[PDB]
Amino acid sequence: KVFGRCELAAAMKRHGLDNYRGYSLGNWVCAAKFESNFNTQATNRNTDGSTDYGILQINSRWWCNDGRTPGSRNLCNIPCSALLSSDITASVNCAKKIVSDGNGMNAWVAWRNRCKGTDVQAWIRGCRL
Repeated sequence: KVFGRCELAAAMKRHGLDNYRGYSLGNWVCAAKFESNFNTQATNRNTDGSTDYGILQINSRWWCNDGRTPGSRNLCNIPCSALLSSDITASVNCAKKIVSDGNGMNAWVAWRNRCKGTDVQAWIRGCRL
């Protein structure tokens, strides 16, 4: 599924991401936009044998099990396939653990390169939240 911008904003706010750990909703929408362009089925294979899954491109080396990543850990206790669903619940819950893992949103490279320090409030424009 490909979310509309405000549609995703609403979904994320509904799952408690607005201001979570101090990160405004705009940050999450911006991260999602550049990580997967709002596509829940987005996948990116890495050169280390791991793969990034879903709307927030969660990595298989530590967060989910895709059964084909060496010395992988499954800290979010879920198959990576669950992160490709149209329902973002699984991705959001896992993301909440990731953002609290000692690096803030820096864990998402696209957020750091295209969102950090910008006027992220713009990503929420036109949304009736």
